[PDB]
Amino acid sequence: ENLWVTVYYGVPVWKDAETTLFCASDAKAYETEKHNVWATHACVPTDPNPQEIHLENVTEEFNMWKNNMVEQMHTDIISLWDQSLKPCVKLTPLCVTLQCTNVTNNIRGELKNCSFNMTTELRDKKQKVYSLFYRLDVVQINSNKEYRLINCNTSAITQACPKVSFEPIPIHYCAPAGFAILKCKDKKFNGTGPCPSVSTVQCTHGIKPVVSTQLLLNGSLAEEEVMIRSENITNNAKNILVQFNTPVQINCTRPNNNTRKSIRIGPGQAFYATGDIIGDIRQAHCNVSKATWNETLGKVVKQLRKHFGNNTIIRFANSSGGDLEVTTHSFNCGGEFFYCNTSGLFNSTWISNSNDSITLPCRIKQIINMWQRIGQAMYAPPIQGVIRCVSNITGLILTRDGGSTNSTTETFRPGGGDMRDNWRSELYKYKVVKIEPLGVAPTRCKRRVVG
Amino acid sequence: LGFLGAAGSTMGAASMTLTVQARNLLSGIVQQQSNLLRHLLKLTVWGIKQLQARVLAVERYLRDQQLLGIWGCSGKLICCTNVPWNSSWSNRNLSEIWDNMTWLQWDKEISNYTQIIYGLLEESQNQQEKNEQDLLALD
Amino acid sequence: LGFLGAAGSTMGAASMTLTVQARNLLSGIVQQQSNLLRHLLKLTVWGIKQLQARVLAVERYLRDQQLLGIWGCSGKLICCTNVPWNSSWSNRNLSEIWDNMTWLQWDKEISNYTQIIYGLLEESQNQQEKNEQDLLALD
Amino acid sequence: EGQLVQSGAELKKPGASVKISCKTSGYRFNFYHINWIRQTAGRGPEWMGWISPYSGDKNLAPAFQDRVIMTTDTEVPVTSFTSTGAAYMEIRNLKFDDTGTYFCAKGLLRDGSSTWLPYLWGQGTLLTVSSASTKGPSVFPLAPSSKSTSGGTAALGCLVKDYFPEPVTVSWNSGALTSGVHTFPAVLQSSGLYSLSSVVTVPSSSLGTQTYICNVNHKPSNTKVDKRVEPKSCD
Ligand SMILES: *[C@@H]1O[C@H](CO)[C@@H](O[C@@H]2O[C@H](CO)[C@@H](O[C@@H]3O[C@H](CO[C@H]4O[C@H](CO)[C@@H](O)[C@H](O[C@H]5O[C@H](CO)[C@@H](O)[C@H](O)[C@@H]5O)[C@@H]4O)[C@@H](O)[C@H](O[C@H]4O[C@H](CO[C@H]5O[C@H](CO)[C@@H](O)[C@H](O)[C@@H]5O)[C@@H](O)[C@H](O)[C@@H]4O)[C@@H]3O)[C@H](O)[C@H]2NC(C)=O)[C@H](O)[C@H]1NC(C)=O
Ligand SMILES: *[C@@H]1O[C@H](CO)[C@@H](O[C@@H]2O[C@H](CO)[C@@H](O[C@@H]3O[C@H](CO[C@H]4O[C@H](CO[C@H]5O[C@H](CO)[C@@H](O)[C@H](O)[C@@H]5O)[C@@H](O)[C@H](O[C@H]5O[C@H](CO)[C@@H](O)[C@H](O)[C@@H]5O)[C@@H]4O)[C@@H](O)[C@H](O[C@H]4O[C@H](CO)[C@@H](O)[C@H](O)[C@@H]4O)[C@@H]3O)[C@H](O)[C@H]2NC(C)=O)[C@H](O)[C@H]1NC(C)=O
Ligand SMILES: *[C@@H]1O[C@H](CO)[C@@H](O[C@@H]2O[C@H](CO)[C@@H](O[C@@H]3O[C@H](CO[C@H]4O[C@H](CO[C@H]5O[C@H](CO)[C@@H](O)[C@H](O)[C@@H]5O)[C@@H](O)[C@H](O[C@H]5O[C@H](CO[C@H]6O[C@H](CO)[C@@H](O)[C@H](O)[C@@H]6O)[C@@H](O)[C@H](O)[C@@H]5O)[C@@H]4O)[C@@H](O)[C@H](O)[C@@H]3O)[C@H](O)[C@H]2NC(C)=O)[C@H](O)[C@H]1NC(C)=O
Ligand SMILES: *[C@@H]1O[C@H](CO)[C@@H](O[C@@H]2O[C@H](CO)[C@@H](O[C@@H]3O[C@H](CO[C@H]4O[C@H](CO[C@H]5O[C@H](CO)[C@@H](O)[C@H](O)[C@@H]5O)[C@@H](O)[C@H](O)[C@@H]4O)[C@@H](O)[C@H](O[C@H]4O[C@H](CO)[C@@H](O)[C@H](O)[C@@H]4O)[C@@H]3O)[C@H](O)[C@H]2NC(C)=O)[C@H](O)[C@H]1NC(C)=O
Ligand SMILES: *[C@@H]1O[C@H](CO)[C@@H](O[C@@H]2O[C@H](CO)[C@@H](O[C@@H]3O[C@H](CO[C@H]4O[C@H](CO)[C@@H](O)[C@H](O)[C@@H]4O)[C@@H](O)[C@H](O[C@H]4O[C@H](CO)[C@@H](O)[C@H](O)[C@@H]4O)[C@@H]3O)[C@H](O)[C@H]2NC(C)=O)[C@H](O)[C@H]1NC(C)=O
Ligand SMILES: *[C@@H]1O[C@H](CO)[C@@H](O[C@@H]2O[C@H](CO)[C@@H](O[C@@H]3O[C@H](CO[C@H]4O[C@H](CO[C@H]5O[C@H](CO)[C@@H](O)[C@H](O)[C@@H]5O)[C@@H](O)[C@H](O)[C@@H]4O)[C@@H](O)[C@H](O)[C@@H]3O)[C@H](O)[C@H]2NC(C)=O)[C@H](O)[C@H]1NC(C)=O
Ligand SMILES: *[C@@H]1O[C@H](CO)[C@@H](O[C@@H]2O[C@H](CO)[C@@H](O[C@@H]3O[C@H](CO)[C@@H](O)[C@H](O[C@H]4O[C@H](CO)[C@@H](O)[C@H](O)[C@@H]4O)[C@@H]3O)[C@H](O)[C@H]2NC(C)=O)[C@H](O)[C@H]1NC(C)=O
Ligand SMILES: *[C@@H]1O[C@H](CO)[C@@H](O[C@@H]2O[C@H](CO)[C@@H](O[C@@H]3O[C@H](CO[C@H]4O[C@H](CO)[C@@H](O)[C@H](O)[C@@H]4O)[C@@H](O)[C@H](O)[C@@H]3O)[C@H](O)[C@H]2NC(C)=O)[C@H](O)[C@H]1NC(C)=O
Ligand SMILES: *[C@@H]1O[C@H](CO)[C@@H](O[C@@H]2O[C@H](CO)[C@@H](O[C@@H]3O[C@H](CO)[C@@H](O)[C@H](O)[C@@H]3O)[C@H](O)[C@H]2NC(C)=O)[C@H](O)[C@H]1NC(C)=O
Ligand SMILES: *[C@@H]1O[C@H](CO)[C@@H](O)[C@H](O)[C@H]1NC(C)=O
Ligand SMILES: *[C@@H]1O[C@H](CO)[C@@H](O)[C@H](O)[C@H]1NC(C)=O
Ligand SMILES: *[C@@H]1O[C@H](CO)[C@@H](O)[C@H](O)[C@H]1NC(C)=O
Ligand SMILES: *[C@@H]1O[C@H](CO)[C@@H](O)[C@H](O)[C@H]1NC(C)=O
Repeated sequence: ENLWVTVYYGVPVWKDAETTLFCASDAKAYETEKHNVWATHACVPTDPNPQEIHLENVTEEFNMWKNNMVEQMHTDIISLWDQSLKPCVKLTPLCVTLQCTNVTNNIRGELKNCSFNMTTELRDKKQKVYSLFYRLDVVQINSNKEYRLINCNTSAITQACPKVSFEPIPIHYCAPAGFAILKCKDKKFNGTGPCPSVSTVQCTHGIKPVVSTQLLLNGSLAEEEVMIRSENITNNAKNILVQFNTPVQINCTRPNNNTRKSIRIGPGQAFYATGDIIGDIRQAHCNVSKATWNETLGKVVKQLRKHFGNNTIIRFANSSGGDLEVTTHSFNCGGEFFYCNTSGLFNSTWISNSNDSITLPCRIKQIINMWQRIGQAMYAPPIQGVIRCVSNITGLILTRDGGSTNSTTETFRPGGGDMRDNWRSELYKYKVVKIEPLGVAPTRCKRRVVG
Repeated sequence: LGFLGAAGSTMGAASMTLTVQARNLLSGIVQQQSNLLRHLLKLTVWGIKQLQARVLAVERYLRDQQLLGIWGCSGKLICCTNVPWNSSWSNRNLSEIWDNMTWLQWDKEISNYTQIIYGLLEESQNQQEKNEQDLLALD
Repeated sequence: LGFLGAAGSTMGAASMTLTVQARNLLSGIVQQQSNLLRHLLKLTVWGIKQLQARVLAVERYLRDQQLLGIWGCSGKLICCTNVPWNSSWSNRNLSEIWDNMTWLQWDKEISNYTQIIYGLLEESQNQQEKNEQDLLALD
Repeated sequence: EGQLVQSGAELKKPGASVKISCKTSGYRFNFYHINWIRQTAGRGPEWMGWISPYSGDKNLAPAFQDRVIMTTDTEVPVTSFTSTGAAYMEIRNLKFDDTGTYFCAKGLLRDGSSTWLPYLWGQGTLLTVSSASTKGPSVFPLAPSSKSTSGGTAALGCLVKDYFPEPVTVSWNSGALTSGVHTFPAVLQSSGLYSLSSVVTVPSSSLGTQTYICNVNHKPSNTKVDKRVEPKSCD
């Protein structure tokens, strides 16, 4: 029939590929307080108008565990964190023999009054000053106790910059020309599969890099009852993400009144030591509405029912094994790093079909190197004044019940073992694709004969 | 309508619009002219990801737009060719494909020999056709 | 055939193929979409040489392709012009050059006044010709 | 490309009413229309109505638009281009003239020139609007009427007499044997009782060691008895 080929430029077709994305956010820190650790001094401004199209008739398949936007997220934060510590005061002189004592047992003691010998501005002379340090950040050596920083044994140390905000602000991921990000608008989205409701937004929603452990904060929640996502259910080993439908409110506060003591160690450099405490020593705490918590824990076991042995016994235990900083709900707040005992939230068990409020004990660490990074650790200077955080808790992280071969019951204890899963709680619905505008198709049409 | 608005509709509908996809292909509001405007080191991790993304932007646009120029179709968005359609590619009939397959499905149906079509495309429409002036350019 | 396959053959043969050179001019298998895929600092000496080479790639392609657009020859690979050939450029005759000089030799024969030809080229084919619509576009 | 299979054999008293179903697979159930056509005993296949799984606009024939209302749910995607769906059809008040075979068939194309016509057809459903009551069938063996068995191969079968309503098929134990066996059409006695026969084209050799049990699956009666052939024989 003399069918001829004809070309079409701009054909809507795409193939799964992952390119380099970039930052987007509008007016945030600006003049009053800037120098955010994440948004740097400048990010490309987000457009006030968000573009979302409800791609019709399309049923593209998503995958949130094999998605590379979460891995791009991971290596970006690490390189972003290290870039915000590289130009600052290194605390190599802080490795000396430390002679420390308790505080007001009054013969209650979890911090120590440390005296030690340290270089001054002039290299020739030396100076002795006191400083307070939290427990575990220091360890004994061999009448008068003698201590040493826990990191001087291992890797180097560098002080966090004094005027740097560790507050997570929304960072937008958006595609490059010829690319598009596909959004899963399907409310129920068990693990990953063909999503009937797709959109091709140019820019994701407001994603906050909430550095959290075991429990997630300030995240996104779909409208249906709490969602459960696993790369593979029944592989007891793989961890479990949990999206709520309504977030719980947990407020935390450090009652300690830390004074700022700046002592120079050479020129320009100034170490910011904990001063002398004002007021009676009070342990840091977290409040959880016991009423609000009991129902959130219940809706999960209802959704987990249809995914684990139907009707049977589901228990919750305290973390289970591991290290002290990964088995507690670690996070950052105002600049000081909390580690709260989660054993008080994962102890109840329900099966077979003005107000009291739970509180959680928390300890504080000033020496940190996150993401299991053994390269270089950092000292977080004590935040002068009062501390109070008030963030929603939106996500969870669960783990194994060992290796019970079939049998009687199932238990899930928390274990935020990795940091990249935290962003997977925000990126389950997204996936980027490569537009291919070149399509060829036949039609009985040919151009002029000679030319 | 909208960007890829007809991605799921039949091929006859994508034939009808098509520009909305072609328009939003090179430049974006997302790029937004860089600079903070309104510390003095722009070597940050963000500047590296942006610039390498602005490069592949025009690198992928010009790689495809170079193909339109060697086929005599540079000036227009849809041009006809003098390459006959070979039945081994598809057995389906004229109205059977344009109303029942959608483009998304079609790209998977030709992806095997798609490069072979491109080879024959440079020949009949621009290797011979632009040469045919020899006799007709002046006698 | 092949890339530059007729570089040593007569000008009549390079006239016959020509695309193989034009095709492999912008994109390469060598670029191979960067990234390691399959330490976390891409500031290495290699990334600097690659990106500065990808830039001059399209910078040299667009510098020449901009010349084709201002001559009315953008859509095609070989277009005729309305500039008469001036005898001071070469004294040789029609079949004397296309069968005896090869292009490699020819580029050295015009390189002296090659820029002067380019100047006259913008005029007769697009400064006047695109203007001539004034009378013929509508009366 | 995907076998739209119809589940049927449902038949009741005149005026009772019933709903029929058709399970789909192998195509995007979303945007192909699904039609309903029947052929009655007095010939003349009659198209019932078409319905679109998207939006839901339907146009049913005027002869049935007052007593027939058909609806259909959504589909679950399998891949980007296939899915599984199902369609239903409700009818009210019926008589013997409404007896016949019913087909559901996928709309041809996804365009605007012609779609309302079917393309790929269901397996069909036999409806019986008879006032007669349900009766279990009777199984009887097929005698070894002598037939040439040169090469050691001969045909046999099992007979069915006096059954009602709707026809059914004959199978074999554990499947396996489906090619080269020929069961014959049903018969309508003047008494109103149906019957049928089966004849298998496989090597029989000498009766004994081979399997000779014919399997029968049925209707309101269902099945429990599957009889073999009695041994006394000729040649
Ligand atoms: C992806 O999603 C899309 C939805 O976004 C799905 O798209 C649907 O696809 C189906 C496939 O059949 C369409 O179904 C019918 O389309 C018919 C089109 O007919 C037009 O084209 C033919 C030729 O191709 C012309 O002959 C028709 O008439 C012409 O000639 C006449 C003279 O004979 C002239 O008088 C006339 O002016 C014209 O020139 C016509 O142009 C359509 O007829 C049919 O209509 C039925 O449904 C209607 C629903 O609403 C339609 O009509 C109203 C007005 O009544 C309009 O306002 C709406 O915009 C819309 O067009 C209903 O009203 C009628 O009474 C009929 O019952 C069908 O519409 C669907 O139209 C189409 N979707 C939509 C939005 O309507 C797509 O299927 C899906 N995926 C894939 C890949 O399939
Ligand atoms: C999950 O999300 C939640 C919610 O976002 C998040 O919690 C927030 O955490 C951030 C830090 O990470 C908090 O922000 C800090 O707030 C510090 C305390 O001050 C706060 O409250 C002030 C109250 O002001 C009212 O009342 C006063 C009188 O009491 C009155 O004068 C005011 O007009 C007003 O009525 C508020 O003002 C203040 O911030 C604004 O205004 C002050 C001036 O009024 C200005 O100075 C600020 O810059 C700002 O414009 C603030 O909200 C604050 O100290 C801290 O740092 C700033 O101050 C220090 C003090 O020295 C400076 O050194 C530094 O340079 C900064 O300027 C910072 O602003 C925030 O409050 C939390 N929640 C709220 C309520 O939004 C969780 O962290 C997230 N999850 C995680 C992972 O943690
Ligand atoms: C973390 O650790 C750091 C470690 O540094 C802590 O910081 C330290 O905190 C302690 C708190 O006790 C400070 O000690 C203070 O020292 C000042 C200055 O010293 C003058 O007074 C001394 C008085 O003697 C002390 O001890 C006697 C014992 O009974 C007490 O009765 C008395 O009240 C005092 O506490 C003098 O010895 C010293 O000598 C010279 O002046 C004298 C003036 O007259 C004093 O003594 C006479 C008797 O001689 C008394 O009658 C008279 O009332 C007066 O007390 C003179 O007599 C003598 O001959 C000399 O000339 C100084 O004058 C005291 O004023 C405070 O009372 C207290 O003892 C440390 O200074 C401080 N560290 C530093 C940096 O210096 C830190 O607190 C901790 N963390 C916390 C929780 O913050
Ligand atoms: C954690 O610890 C820190 C460090 O102590 C606490 O910070 C201070 O806490 C106190 C108590 O809560 C606050 O309240 C009062 O502030 C008054 C104002 O002082 C500031 O302004 C003065 C201007 O002039 C004022 O004082 C003069 C006398 O000098 C008067 O003539 C005049 O009328 C004004 O009243 C400045 O001169 C001064 O430097 C301050 O900037 C103080 O006057 C008042 O002092 C009383 O209490 C003191 C102990 O706190 C005591 O030593 C004094 O003798 C006096 O009795 C008091 O300080 C402060 O505003 C607050 N800020 C600072 C920087 O000191 C912090 O509150 C605490 N957290 C908790 C849990 O409260
Ligand atoms: C824990 O969770 C509680 C409950 O959600 C939070 O309390 C809510 O906090 C949110 C945000 O912090 C508030 O949410 C939104 O406020 C909007 C403000 O109005 C307009 O202007 C702003 C600024 O330009 C725009 O960003 C915004 O889009 C609006 O144009 C409301 O308008 C929003 O309501 C409706 O429209 C938006 C538009 O897209 C939708 O996205 C919303 O879903 C909604 O349909 C929205 O309300 C909110 O007001 C607070 N209350 C409630 C009950 O939600 C806590 O803040 C939160 N804590 C943290 C830190 O997680
Ligand atoms: C900081 O850096 C210093 C120096 O590098 C580290 O060394 C110790 O520093 C402390 C001071 O903070 C020394 O202790 C002091 O010693 C004074 C005199 O020492 C001399 O005599 C001692 C015995 O005392 C007799 O004589 C004194 C003379 O004043 C009389 O007052 C006494 O009554 C006695 O008669 C000898 O032991 C010593 O070797 C000297 O010969 C003394 O007057 C002070 O009261 C105080 O005791 C200490 O000796 C230094 N060395 C040691 C062994 O630690 C220091 O460790 C660094 N940081 C720390 C951890 O503090
Ligand atoms: C998991 O949760 C269960 C409850 O659902 C919990 O069992 C309870 O533990 C608490 C605390 O250990 C018990 O409360 C104690 O009861 C004894 C008498 O049985 C009292 O003597 C105790 O009083 C002293 O301590 C109190 C603070 O703990 C002080 O306030 C008080 O003044 C006294 O000094 C105290 O009331 C409680 O009896 C049990 N049982 C029940 C049913 O409540 C279990 O421990 C949790 N497990 C974990 C590891 O989380
Ligand atoms: C989210 O929902 C998705 C959609 O249902 C789930 O995808 C399904 O995943 C299962 C398991 O990976 C796929 O295959 C199943 O295979 C079992 C095993 O069949 C074999 O054994 C049984 C007896 O145990 C036997 O009867 C069979 O004959 C086989 O020998 C079958 O029992 C299931 O019926 C089913 O075929 C599904 O095909 C797959 N569905 C599809 C196509 O989407 C997904 O697992 C859910 N979870 C997550 C985290 O995504
Ligand atoms: C977190 O700390 C905050 C205080 O900083 C606690 O917030 C307060 O919670 C009480 C709960 O009863 C609220 O009381 C009631 O609030 C309603 C409105 O929701 C109001 O109509 C009533 O009159 C009454 O005030 C109180 O408002 C609320 N304060 C604010 C402004 O949030 C909070 O409870 C702590 N989290 C936990 C674990 O409870
Ligand atoms: C958690 O449970 C273990 C037993 O599995 C117990 O030994 C331990 O004391 C408990 N507490 C924590 C928070 O480790
Ligand atoms: C306690 O919590 C309940 C549920 O959130 C709330 O209705 C009640 O008002 C709170 N306390 C009182 C007695 O006001
Ligand atoms: C199409 O081209 C292939 C490869 O040259 C050839 O095998 C086939 O016969 C051709 N079909 C026709 C007749 O167009
Ligand atoms: C060619 O152009 C040059 C420069 O204008 C002029 O000197 C020469 O005479 C011209 N030759 C002819 C007649 O084409």
